Amino acid sequence: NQLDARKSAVAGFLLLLKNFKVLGSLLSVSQVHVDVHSHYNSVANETFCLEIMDSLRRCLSQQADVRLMLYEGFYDVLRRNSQLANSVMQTLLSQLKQFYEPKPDLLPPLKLEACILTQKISLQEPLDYLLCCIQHCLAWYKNTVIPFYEDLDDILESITNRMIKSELEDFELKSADFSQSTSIGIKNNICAFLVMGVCEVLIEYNFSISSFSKNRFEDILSLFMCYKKLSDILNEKA
Amino acid sequence: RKVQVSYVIRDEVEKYNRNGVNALQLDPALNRLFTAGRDSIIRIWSVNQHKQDPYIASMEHHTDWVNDIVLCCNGKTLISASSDTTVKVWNAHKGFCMSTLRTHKDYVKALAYAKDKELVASAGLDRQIFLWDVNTLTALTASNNTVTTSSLSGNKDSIYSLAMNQLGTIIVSGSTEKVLRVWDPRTCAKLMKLKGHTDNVKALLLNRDGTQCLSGSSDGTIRLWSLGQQRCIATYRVHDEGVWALQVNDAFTHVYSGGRDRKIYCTDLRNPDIRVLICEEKAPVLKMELDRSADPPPAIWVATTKSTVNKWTLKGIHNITPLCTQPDQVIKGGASIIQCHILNDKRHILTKDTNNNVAYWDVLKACKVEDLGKVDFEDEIKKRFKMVYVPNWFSVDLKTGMLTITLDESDCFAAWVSAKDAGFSDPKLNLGGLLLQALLEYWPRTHVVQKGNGYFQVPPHTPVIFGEAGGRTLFRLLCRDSGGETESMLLNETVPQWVIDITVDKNMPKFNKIPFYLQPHADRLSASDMLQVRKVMEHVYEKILAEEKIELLCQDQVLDPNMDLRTVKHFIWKSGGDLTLHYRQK
Repeated sequence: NQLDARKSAVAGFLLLLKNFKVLGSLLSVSQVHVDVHSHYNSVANETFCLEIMDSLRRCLSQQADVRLMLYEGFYDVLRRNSQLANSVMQTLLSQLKQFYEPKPDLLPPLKLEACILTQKISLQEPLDYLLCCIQHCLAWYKNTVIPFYEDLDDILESITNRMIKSELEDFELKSADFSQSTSIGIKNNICAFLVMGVCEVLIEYNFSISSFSKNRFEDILSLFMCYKKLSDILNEKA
Repeated sequence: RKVQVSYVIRDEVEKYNRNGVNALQLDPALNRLFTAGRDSIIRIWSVNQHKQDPYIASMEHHTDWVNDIVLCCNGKTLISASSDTTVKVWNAHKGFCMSTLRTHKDYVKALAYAKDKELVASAGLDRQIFLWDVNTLTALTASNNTVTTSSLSGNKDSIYSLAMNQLGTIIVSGSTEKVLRVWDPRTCAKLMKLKGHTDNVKALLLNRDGTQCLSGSSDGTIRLWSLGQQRCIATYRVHDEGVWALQVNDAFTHVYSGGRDRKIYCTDLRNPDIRVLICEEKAPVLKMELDRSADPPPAIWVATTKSTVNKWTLKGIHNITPLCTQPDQVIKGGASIIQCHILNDKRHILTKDTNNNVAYWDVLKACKVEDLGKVDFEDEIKKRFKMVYVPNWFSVDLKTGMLTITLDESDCFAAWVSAKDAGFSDPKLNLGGLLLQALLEYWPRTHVVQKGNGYFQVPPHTPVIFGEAGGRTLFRLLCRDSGGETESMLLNETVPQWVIDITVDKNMPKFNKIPFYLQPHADRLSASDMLQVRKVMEHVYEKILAEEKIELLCQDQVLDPNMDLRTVKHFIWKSGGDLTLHYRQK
């Protein structure tokens, strides 16, 4: 139950699961271990590995530090264990649904207020880092395991177009407070980093998809201007 | 402890016993006989008279003498005890080892079985008696591998025999204490201390209800005990030497005994006067098994120190000249290697077996070269003598009647031999390093892809055994099985560093150096042990065509130019100081 120790457990499983494709084994006063000569079972190992990933999925509801490790670690895990690729995407897609506005015309594309925890205003969900892990894992998926994925491109394409047509006011951000002491100023600064981080990830995404097509590159420049304009307003005030 | 690497030079299929048989178990449902051989292999035989080839399967997972076996759970499970200090659970229908119990600290010699409770007890030379429930043992899995142990105590010397009753309420132990200790397996409480034997007891029997006990001892007497009265109610002296095997009928009125005198008798318990000499075996009787298909038992199976198992009919006992002269049914047995000689090259071995046949073996290739028939063993050693010296790099043990070669860190890499001197066509070769790479050839961790040492290959079926020096067997596998997922994971934990250095890191062992003195015949020099006399000859020549003008001497004897310094130090030198060589012009 004690916190700050489950963080080490998450780090232990992540490091242990991103490095080893095979995990698991092959007492009281009068209890002894018996050398059972049982062959290695792939099905038993897959169930063992899947159960660990299910335990890691439950940790996506903890502090933002724990979520940060999992987003950074899922890409390594998915490259080591290809059998857990399906588990990662369902785990990642479900988390995106908690913050993605599926309505095809409501702006902004993401609920930036749902990533914020107020009790002191802090950050609860690194949404930009979540999208970065999704984009990299999906890119690895569509180029490695093929020779949800058809829906992940649809969502990322939807986030791409709606973020461009967003008027930079739907995020509640030219300069409302942007202060380092007021609660609303701190929240806006934290929310400013997320939208800039999302723009960077989608800039990376639209570069590879559809190859070197003009339309996607026009969307990168407009995405960059969304990032650059909000970068300028935060730099000049601070 | 230090981990040793050992392997067995054998055939893929050892159909017949290569040593004596310690225990017997008969399956009446399938008409199958189990033999616990001294060659570390349990075999299943069909006792049907029609089958000209009774061989069925070989249960090969032990590494030393198999001392006792019990067939439990209606012939579905076999428990075995062995001199490798382990108790093993087997699938008697398929013939594979399921689990290994490592609770004993010394040789495990006895196995007791209670049919009603499915309770099995194992006792050995560590003075311990452990109780096991077979259903719990058989239910063990990879995750469920923990068992609670209930061990009897009170015995002050090594147990040689063990018995329980049918109902699983009485257990009796025989040892070199010369006394019989009785417990209750349910409560693990001491009951009584029977006394009267004057030597070690190797045979124990009990009736169905566990009120009477039969014991045979090395003193040559059979004693019938009453557990109710805690006294010896009868003593039978029908054997000249120690009694080693006992069998009784279902009515518990006739006892069948055999021992070192090689004679088997049927004695009535009610009156010892009625005694029948069943047969006279060709070897001391180690164990006997009664055929309980009919009452009286039609026949008895007898295991001796020989590799042959015989069945003797018992038709006419109740109807000295022996009753039988030839066994009704005979199970064939192989030959046991009893003599061994390592030749001067430390690569070939001459062996002589119990059939007096002499064979030529290649240790490095782990195979037999040729059969030499019944040629005199000492003469063949002289006819194959060679004036070469190679340091010892392996040891040979014949405990199982087969060739087992052991490799130790102390001297595994002591033998550097040139390729030309060996059969491989000259770069220098280490015999121990090459053998280790061939033994672990299939191990993926040794791949950098090429496989093995690139000169030779041991047979794929070669059993490679990893064990502690004078200890327990860590891991046993065949040579070809190193590539499997289970074996490779187990190899990573058992293979010691001194084997990793050569087979994985591909490091090269040390080169032994022998310093020697050059003095003029009428400046100390240190050289490799493999250096030829020619190299020393030419060095003196440059100091003062080299072959023709210079002759080297040691102990006032001429040195062959092709002979090496290592050979010179061993044979010619005959001194305990640094090798001195004397140079003089031809």
